[PDB]
Amino acid sequence: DGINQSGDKAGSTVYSAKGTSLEVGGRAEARLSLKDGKAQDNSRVRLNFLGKAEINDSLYGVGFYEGEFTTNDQGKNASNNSLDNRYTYAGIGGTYGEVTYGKNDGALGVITDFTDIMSYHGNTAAEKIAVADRVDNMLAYKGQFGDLGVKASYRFADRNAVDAMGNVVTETNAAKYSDNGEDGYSLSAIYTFGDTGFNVGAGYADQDDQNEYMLAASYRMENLYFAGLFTDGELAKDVDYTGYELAAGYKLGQAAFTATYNNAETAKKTSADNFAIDATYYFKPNFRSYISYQFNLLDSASKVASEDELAIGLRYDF
Amino acid sequence: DGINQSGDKAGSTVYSAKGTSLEVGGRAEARLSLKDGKAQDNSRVRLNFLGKAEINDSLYGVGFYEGEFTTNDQGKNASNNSLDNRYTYAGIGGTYGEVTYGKNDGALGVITDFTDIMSYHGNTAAEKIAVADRVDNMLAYKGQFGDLGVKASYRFADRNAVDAMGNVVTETNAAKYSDNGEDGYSLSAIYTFGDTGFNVGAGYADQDDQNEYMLAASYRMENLYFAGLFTDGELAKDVDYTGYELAAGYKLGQAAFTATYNNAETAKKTSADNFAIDATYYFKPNFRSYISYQFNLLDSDKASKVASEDELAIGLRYDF
Amino acid sequence: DGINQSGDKAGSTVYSAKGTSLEVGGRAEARLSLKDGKAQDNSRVRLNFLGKAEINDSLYGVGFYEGEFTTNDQGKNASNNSLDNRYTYAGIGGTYGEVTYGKNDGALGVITDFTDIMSYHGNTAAEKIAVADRVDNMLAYKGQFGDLGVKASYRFADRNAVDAMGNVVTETNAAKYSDNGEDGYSLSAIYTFGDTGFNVGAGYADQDDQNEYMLAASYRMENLYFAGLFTDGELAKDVDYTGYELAAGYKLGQAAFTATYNNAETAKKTSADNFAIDATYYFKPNFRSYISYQFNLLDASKVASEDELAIGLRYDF
Repeated sequence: DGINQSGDKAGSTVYSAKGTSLEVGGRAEARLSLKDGKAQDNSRVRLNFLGKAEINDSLYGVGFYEGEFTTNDQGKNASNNSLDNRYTYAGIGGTYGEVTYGKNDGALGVITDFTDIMSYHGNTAAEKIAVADRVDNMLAYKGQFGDLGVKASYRFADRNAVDAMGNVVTETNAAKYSDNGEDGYSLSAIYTFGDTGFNVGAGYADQDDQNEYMLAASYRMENLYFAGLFTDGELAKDVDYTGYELAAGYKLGQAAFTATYNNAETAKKTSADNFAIDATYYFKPNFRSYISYQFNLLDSASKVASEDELAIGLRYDF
Repeated sequence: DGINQSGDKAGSTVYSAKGTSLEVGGRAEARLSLKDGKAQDNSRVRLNFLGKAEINDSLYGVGFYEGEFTTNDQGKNASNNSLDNRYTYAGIGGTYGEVTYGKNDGALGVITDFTDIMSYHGNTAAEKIAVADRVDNMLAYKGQFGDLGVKASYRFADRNAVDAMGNVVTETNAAKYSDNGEDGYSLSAIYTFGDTGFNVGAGYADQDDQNEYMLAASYRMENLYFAGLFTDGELAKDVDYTGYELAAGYKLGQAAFTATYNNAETAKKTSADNFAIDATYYFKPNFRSYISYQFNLLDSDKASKVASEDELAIGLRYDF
Repeated sequence: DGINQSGDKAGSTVYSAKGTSLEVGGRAEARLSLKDGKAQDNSRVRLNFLGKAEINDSLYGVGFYEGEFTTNDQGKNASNNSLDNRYTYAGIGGTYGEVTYGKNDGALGVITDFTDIMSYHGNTAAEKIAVADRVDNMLAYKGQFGDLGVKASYRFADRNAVDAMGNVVTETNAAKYSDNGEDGYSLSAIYTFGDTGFNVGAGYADQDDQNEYMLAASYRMENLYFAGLFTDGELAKDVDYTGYELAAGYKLGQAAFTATYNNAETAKKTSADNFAIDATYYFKPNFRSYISYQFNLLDASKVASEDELAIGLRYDF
């Protein structure tokens, strides 16, 4: 929402009665991708259901689901069984923040959000490890204390069943329970400096052989926005990752224009090097069109890995 | 909707404010199929979500999703992951019609609608190629100007990633992008002769090695409906297709009765020859029952025993 | 679902006009399972849609869908295509009860509901064969006539297409239609004894080489509840199954406390032996938390005998 143009918007209230509400939201987002003059339909629908029940003025319960649905006809009127259950959680919140269990966001998304401002492109050099991103078996916390926003998460290792040598098997055939070692945590903080338009952010995450930190800053004036983000860590034992993003935005009437630069290195070789620009027209707050171009600055990476991309989108938010 | 009894009904408005509306629709449709005395559960649920944002009095935006959900227990309380994302589109519309991108109908369904009036059977001799039917990677247009309805669609070929010999592979193993050559288009027009009861329609489509035209006409007056449909084309290199449908319908009170004859030939051999009849009772606009029988006129001189079998269907349909 | 805590609650009316209504229901149910100190995310969402069209005072139609959605990331932000279409039916009801076709409950769940009162655990020694449980290609009936509740179902065998030697093949290759022999039926009765707080229940089912009956009784009085359930039958040719279950419940304010003993024997070997206890707190009718512990008394693999702690938070849509 807002400057994070690709993010979900709040849904429509379909039931409300007695501090209890049901909001149905999501989107129908038509997306045409053009690479080497060849089209791919990257359209997606999301459907989401957010229930909130006020328990008292200090406390509320929440439930949330979101699914994403796509097609891949390849030229036939095919049956398309493409579903991703993006979110499945319940939680409790109040004046001291909100805590959930189930698949939900970890702490670093609101840091990557400093530079993730484009309708389609961008966010290519800010890889989030699972516990920092969105993942199940996870306790997720968010709170806002004046000008300070904090998020945190803690993921449990997933239970599995193993034989007497440690091979993973069906429970019926197992000798004992073990786990996959995929416990982890994430933490972030954002400080908004009053009404100045200046925000800073930082965070960290760790999960088995993966770890990272992030630093960001942004400055918002009346119709202009600037931001930078830095990520550094390991994606595996002896696989370094470092990424940098810059973002700029300008708003003119109902239109928003953005540009980003994204550069990442994986194992000390460049893995992303993108300059992208876009334009997004808001007819209404829930109906928009956009056009975006990614200059892919990798070159002879493979031919396919170095191709530029044009994207054209029409987005309706439920 | 309406005379196209198997089609969706408009949904229920659940939200309407600030120039935005949300309609939730779909169906829960219980369907027992009996062939050679043997029962198959053909029940299906649809759920759909239609969003409309009024921009000004001659402009609006739309978003639409429809999913179909079924079971196939085969005698066990099974876990059933059966989903078909039937429609996923967004569009912009207004005085000059509506255009969408994403999986949506092409132009010929409104032509097949002339004879596709039964609750379960019919529509067996009017095959639509993908771009004419419903398919993704497609821009789809529809407009109604007085008594003239027009539709058009254009589908792009799908990009793929290939190796040095053109075999489709993952993007990491690929030498280059290519495409599948599945571009195409469709077009149609329907003229409704105001209150006379007469309608005429035609259309055309073309996609890769397939093409077809359709012609149709109908008469509706005072609870009676008659129609005919002709389709002719090619479904592949060296595979002609010609189909004929006739339809008649009668509405009495809350009941609707229909009959269709459908005859198709594929590569100059009869591939469908069906006479079907049905009765549908509308308890309420969104709750109905029906019974239907298809007399399959194919026989052992032209088709296998299974391909030649008749079908009884019994349904109960609730529309959300 | 009242005392049957793990069951669905009625949904929220999003549309209502002229005796036609649409309810959107379901849950978002966060569930952490801990065994031998190791955690599993058993969280689930349900989404459901119930349409009802009053036709007259004594007649209505219904349509229902429910899906269940889960994740299994295993430590990655995975794409999760996990969907179970639990219910897909339409029906007609009124004075003489309600009849449906499409995937819906058979007759025995209202009997297992005598002791299936826990938030998470319980219902481990009351196996229901498909026709008695929930399955498609089935006609389902329910009706209440004063203090007598009845349910019944009949399942057709599923048609298939076979070659000339009986092997299942695709229709285009087939010689004839056949079926898989999965026809079956179920029946059950519950009698409420007037104003006494006592109910008794019985039912039975049969489907191919599986059959069973169940007997149950319950007492409900003044924030307390007790019940028993017995199940006996066959899960396959020469494969016996016997189960029993005891349950107790106590309600104090917004809190409900339950305990169950469940013991089942499959082919004359103990296959479930569980004592569970829990506590559920209803903050609001549609938001609850719970905690539950299952003492697994089997000691036969180490894994098969492990206890479980569950913690839940449940939002009902």
